[PDB]
Amino acid sequence: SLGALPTAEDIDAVVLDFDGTQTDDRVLIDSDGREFVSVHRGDGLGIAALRKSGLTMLILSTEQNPVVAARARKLKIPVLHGIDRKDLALKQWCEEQGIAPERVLYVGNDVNDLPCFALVGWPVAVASAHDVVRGAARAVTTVPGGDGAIREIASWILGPSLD
Amino acid sequence: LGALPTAEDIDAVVLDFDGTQTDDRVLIDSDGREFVSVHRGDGLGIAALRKSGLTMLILSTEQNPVVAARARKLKIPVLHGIDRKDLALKQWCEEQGIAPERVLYVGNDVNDLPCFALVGWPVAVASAHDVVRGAARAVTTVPGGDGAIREIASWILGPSLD
Amino acid sequence: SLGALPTAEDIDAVVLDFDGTQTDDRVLIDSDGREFVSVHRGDGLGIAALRKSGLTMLILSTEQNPVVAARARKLKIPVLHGIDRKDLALKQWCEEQGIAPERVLYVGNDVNDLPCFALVGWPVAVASAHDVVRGAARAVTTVPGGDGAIREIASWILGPSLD
Amino acid sequence: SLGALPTAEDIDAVVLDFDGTQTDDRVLIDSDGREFVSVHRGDGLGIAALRKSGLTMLILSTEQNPVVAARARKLKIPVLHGIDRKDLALKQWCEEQGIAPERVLYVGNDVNDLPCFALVGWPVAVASAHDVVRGAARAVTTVPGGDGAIREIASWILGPSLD
Amino acid sequence: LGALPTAEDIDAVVLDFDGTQTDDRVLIDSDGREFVSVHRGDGLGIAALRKSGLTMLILSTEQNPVVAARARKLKIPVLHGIDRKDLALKQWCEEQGIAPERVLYVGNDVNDLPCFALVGWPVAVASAHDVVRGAARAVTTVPGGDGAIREIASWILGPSLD
Amino acid sequence: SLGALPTAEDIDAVVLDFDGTQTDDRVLIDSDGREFVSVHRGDGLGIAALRKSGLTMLILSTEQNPVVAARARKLKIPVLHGIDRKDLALKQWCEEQGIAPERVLYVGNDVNDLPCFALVGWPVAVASAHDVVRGAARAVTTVPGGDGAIREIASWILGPSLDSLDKEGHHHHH
Amino acid sequence: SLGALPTAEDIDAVVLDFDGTQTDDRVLIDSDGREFVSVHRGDGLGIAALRKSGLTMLILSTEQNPVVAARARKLKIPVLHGIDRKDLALKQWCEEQGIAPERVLYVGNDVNDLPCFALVGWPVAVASAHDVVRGAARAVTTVPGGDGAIREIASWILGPSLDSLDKEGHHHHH
Amino acid sequence: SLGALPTAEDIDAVVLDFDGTQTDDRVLIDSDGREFVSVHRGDGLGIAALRKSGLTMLILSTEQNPVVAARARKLKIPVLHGIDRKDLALKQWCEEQGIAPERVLYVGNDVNDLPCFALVGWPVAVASAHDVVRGAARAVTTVPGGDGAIREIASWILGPSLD
Ligand SMILES: [Ca+2]
Ligand SMILES: [Ca+2]
Ligand SMILES: [Ca+2]
Ligand SMILES: [Ca+2]
Ligand SMILES: [Ca+2]
Ligand SMILES: [Ca+2]
Ligand SMILES: [Ca+2]
Ligand SMILES: [Ca+2]
Ligand SMILES: [Ca+2]
Ligand SMILES: [Ca+2]
Ligand SMILES: [Ca+2]
Ligand SMILES: [Ca+2]
Ligand SMILES: [Cl-]
Ligand SMILES: [Cl-]
Ligand SMILES: [Cl-]
Ligand SMILES: [Cl-]
Ligand SMILES: [Cl-]
Ligand SMILES: [Cl-]
Ligand SMILES: [Cl-]
Ligand SMILES: [Cl-]
Repeated sequence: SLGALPTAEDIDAVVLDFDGTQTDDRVLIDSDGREFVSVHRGDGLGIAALRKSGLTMLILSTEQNPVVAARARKLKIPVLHGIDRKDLALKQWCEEQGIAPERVLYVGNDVNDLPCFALVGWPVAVASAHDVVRGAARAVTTVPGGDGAIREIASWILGPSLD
Repeated sequence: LGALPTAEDIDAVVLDFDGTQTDDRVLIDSDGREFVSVHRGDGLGIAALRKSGLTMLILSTEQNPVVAARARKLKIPVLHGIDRKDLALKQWCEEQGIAPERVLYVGNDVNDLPCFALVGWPVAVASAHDVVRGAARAVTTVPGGDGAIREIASWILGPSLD
Repeated sequence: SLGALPTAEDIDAVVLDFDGTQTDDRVLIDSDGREFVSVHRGDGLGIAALRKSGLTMLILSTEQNPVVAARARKLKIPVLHGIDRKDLALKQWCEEQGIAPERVLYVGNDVNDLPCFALVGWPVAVASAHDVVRGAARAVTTVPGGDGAIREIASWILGPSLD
Repeated sequence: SLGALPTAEDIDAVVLDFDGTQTDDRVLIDSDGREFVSVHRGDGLGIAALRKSGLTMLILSTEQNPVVAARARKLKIPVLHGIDRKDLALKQWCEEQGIAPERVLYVGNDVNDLPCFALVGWPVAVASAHDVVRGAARAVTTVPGGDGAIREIASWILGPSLD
Repeated sequence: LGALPTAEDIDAVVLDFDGTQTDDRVLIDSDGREFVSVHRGDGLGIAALRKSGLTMLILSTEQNPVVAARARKLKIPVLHGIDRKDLALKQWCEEQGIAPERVLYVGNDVNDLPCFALVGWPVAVASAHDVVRGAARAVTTVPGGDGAIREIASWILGPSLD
Repeated sequence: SLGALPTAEDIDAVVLDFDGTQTDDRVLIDSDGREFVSVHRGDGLGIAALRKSGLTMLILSTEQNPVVAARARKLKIPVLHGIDRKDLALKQWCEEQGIAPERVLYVGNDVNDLPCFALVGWPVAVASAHDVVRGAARAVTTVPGGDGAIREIASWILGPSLDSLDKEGHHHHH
Repeated sequence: SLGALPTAEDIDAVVLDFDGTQTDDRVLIDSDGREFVSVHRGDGLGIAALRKSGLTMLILSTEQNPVVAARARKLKIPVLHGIDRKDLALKQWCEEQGIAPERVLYVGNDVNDLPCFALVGWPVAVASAHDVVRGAARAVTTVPGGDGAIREIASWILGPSLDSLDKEGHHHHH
Repeated sequence: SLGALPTAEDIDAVVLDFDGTQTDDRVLIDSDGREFVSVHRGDGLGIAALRKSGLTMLILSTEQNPVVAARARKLKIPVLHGIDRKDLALKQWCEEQGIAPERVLYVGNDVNDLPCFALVGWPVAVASAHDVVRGAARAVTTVPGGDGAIREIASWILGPSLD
């Protein structure tokens, strides 16, 4: 029915934007160009649970800085980053695995996520997403990016105990 | 996909009342008389949208004592005390010669979802029930009662409403 | 399970404080002392869903408050107001309904609710409750009094669909 | 100096919008269409101080609004309401007072104030004003409409002591 | 120095009205009839303080149409429509046999400063004028109209008001 | 007295969870995977005040991340971390210290704290705790984790001056 | 049209202040005096979108702190910083680029931006700007510095999709 | 008069607490014990102006970590830190210079500032100060610690332009 949240039976894969989706879009920088971002332990918990349930996972980012890959390492899920066209990378990634895009949940926050949203069955915007992104999503989290939005999504799929 | 509605996309604006033009609160006295708060910014936006030639309607399930008074002030028709808003909307569209695809409908709660399904441009206020926020084609940044309709008016008519 | 939210299986009755619980604790007054309060349509929906589900309902208020009686009539649930002691009135009411207090959910916000909290199995504080009351509760809403706290509780019992 | 706040030396008149400027833009309504609005005691104090200081005062509102006239009486300042065009009424009012529009401070919040802003030397937006209005102003309050924005402006003119 | 007032420090609690027990807003109708919002938590706190035996008073400069009605509900005396609150307070202290040093006075604005000077325990609400916040001996964390008196009651009587 | 806040007479020990309790549950990470967390100076002052009052202190954590020990070092309080089962570690520690679990205050924020909550007399949830944890607690702070929740608890136990000053406002030695 | 927001037709250049405009005006400092600042990825996307649209870009700053250049490097836009007089540097730069100051958008937050504001056609204050700066501006963002104020400005100029997608929602190449 | 803010003629010295007064009381830490804090550029501006006006300045802290001294170096003002008793250090500091404590402005936020407050003529609390500290101050800033509270204080002493 219209507006229904995704369930475990609806999806085979979870693809996550990084900055602004797993973070609050802020980046700490030094004079050398080193970057730091804040991630949320609740998201860690949610991602670990989704991973353990057998879902195919990906972090997808246009950002070249290795900080995204450092987070991906901690979470033990694949990362594709420094990609010019997010949507083309996503299309190719689905086709390499024979995954139906209709059974992909993709989480984003800004306008460079919109072409990905159009490709997949379950586009999800974090609460802090920009206007047109919030609208284009099939579901919207109540928790903002960097505050545990991915844990909230994990609870939709796996239930409140994250079983 | 990443597009707010524009004046070229729509011929009608249909508005829920409680929780969309209000914050979903009702002030009550000892007799059970009811009062609600509306927003003057919404009034300004509604007047600009009406002046631009858009066909407008307020649609509500409440025997709302006050919605007819508000409609009268805004100089737009009202249909209220209806258990099937979607059928009322469909009937109104037919009577007005307006295609549902060209209707912007603004709501906040689960009883708006059947209306959302019928129209081209379902819009949720920021304070909408979680499922309604997702179901909408666009979502306002300001909540019901705080000028959500005023914000929609600027999407359609520009920041100066001109 | 420690901290578990109540479900339909756990409760036979829902008893509600009024000011601060179904309202933000404010009262509009005129020169003659006439009182007006703000209630929430979402609470109205949640209360109707709980009533429709067959739960025995009650509003309890210490002072004779004609505004509470007006609200109760609208909600189609009984009210006991103008009573010496909320907790004793509640105890008598349970004994008469044949209802185990262990299966009563009572919602409150301030220290005058503590004797009721001690009597029932499922004391619930609204988010805006005072410190000691938040602690004394078995569950605490995320939504404050007058903002839809009762609708939240209704969602615990009946699901986010309210059925 | 670019961006300087107005002082007593700069202005001969203070003209005030009502809804959204002296209020939070909300209107309480009943079934008969009777209207009620909330005004701020701090604004009352600020307005009395400006009036006492000898400044020529006026409230301007497009619609015939009996509530605005009640407020104006309390404040002991005149009101022009039920007028075709705010800006033309203002222009005529200035011409009659003998006051240079360059030395008029006008406070507003929405796009219907822009013609007035264009006419006067000191257009002032309340903090809660809409984007284009905040920009169009010569000064912007930090306090929103209905929260004491007029008292803030009175403090610019007379000091935080209001004298 | 770093001490909130306790029951042993005071014999009286004197309360300003607008902006202290209210958010300083007034609702008006077309006739100029005035309505204000008070707080039930404040009511509970005031009742506990009164029950503990503290001598209490509301003091206001407003011909406030509604302050006498509120005082009547709270079962405490009121003095209002007074241009010199400080002299009213001094007179009341003399009549009550209460030493000003043992009075907790709660206010929010510059017209409270002369009262602040007379008493041992001047308290500003969080939303007080900037100078009044500094002038006070203690400052509440909650603003006027939001339960500032309820918060003071817990300083004097403990979190459970017992 | 239902809902009463803990006082100095009620407790002999204060045991603290770390992430989400002394922090906002976020981690700052750099290009190379180094982790940083934000703690609060108010918490630090509260913890030192509790320690000076003679309460037995402890930070308890599940994870290997050495940042917790670094915080514990600065605070001069012991750590029990990298632990398989948190609650068992706590039960054993209580036994070994000769402290009755009924007189232990434990502060936490997440569902993995619930077994510790069940063990102790005074479970306390930070304002930002998971919904079920706020309910399960005997007391709930108003201030969230990383924002001075432990400083708030310290004021429940020691009063508004953290026992640094007496009534008349003079410096407390001891 | 009084108060109108800038559009693509109004401007040929976008010049940005740094601290307080692309940041929240705070600096993170460590035990050894190293300085860090927080910038915003939304601003980064907005800036790149403006640059791709053919607007001449520039970051202008008074201070020697090299962090600004590091940001400018990542954004692929020139820096003019460590400058004695900001406004003179800007007037000269406009002249040298063949850009009329009336078609320059300058974003700032503090009183030292007022002379630049006077120079240009489209001075813009971030929401968090000093009170006099908010007044002096021709437009004021709703979002504060460091929170995506430049991303907001980018949406004024390019629309809600930042010109990455057309009406019908297809990818814009050019 | 009661509650009056300090002026330039009232004071000869400004002594500043660090954590929570020039910061928001947060500290970023690594596994090695390195600390980072966030300071505000507005405070930098205000402190530079107070320094240039000829006031004797000090940053005073019980914190042993060198981060406080790094900030003091950037601001070019003396620091005394790692001090056991803040109040005793302050008393000694005043006496070494023959400064009257009545003409000292001291800014703080927490209970370890109270004995310093009692020593000086002009104790000032930042807006975010703890309850008893806000009360004990002679003046309270409107801006919280780490948000430009010292700039606000500088404006009291030197005027809005910080001349
Ligand atoms: Ca992103
Ligand atoms: Ca509705
Ligand atoms: Ca949608
Ligand atoms: Ca209540
Ligand atoms: Ca509990
Ligand atoms: Ca207006
Ligand atoms: Ca301007
Ligand atoms: Ca008052
Ligand atoms: Ca004081
Ligand atoms: Ca934790
Ligand atoms: Ca700057
Ligand atoms: Ca400090
Ligand atoms: Cl994690
Ligand atoms: Cl209206
Ligand atoms: Cl209802
Ligand atoms: Cl008034
Ligand atoms: Cl009451
Ligand atoms: Cl610390
Ligand atoms: Cl970026
Ligand atoms: Cl600085």
